[PDB]
Amino acid sequence: MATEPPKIVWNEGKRRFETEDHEAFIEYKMRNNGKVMDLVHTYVPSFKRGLGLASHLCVAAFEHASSHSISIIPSCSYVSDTFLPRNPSWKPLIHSEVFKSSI
Repeated sequence: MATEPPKIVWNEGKRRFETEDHEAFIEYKMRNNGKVMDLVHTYVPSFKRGLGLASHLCVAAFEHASSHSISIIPSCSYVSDTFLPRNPSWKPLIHSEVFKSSI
């Protein structure tokens, strides 16, 4: 069901998700005492630049917060701007997209 070809590892020490390559990772921090997850820095090597993986890292933080009923703010908004209009499933977590569709 949720078997991703990539193996995105969670580093709770760095509060980050690292792909099967570990060179691509997504960071975040839980703001407001842990009510809002600030998704910080989506990165991916040359091998998987425009393969979606970078955005999947951002989505991994979505999957984490959504299931735990947490809110999110993506500084990864490169993902948010293009990807979130592509899959508007994470609006209930964040603003909506990069920044718009919000106050």
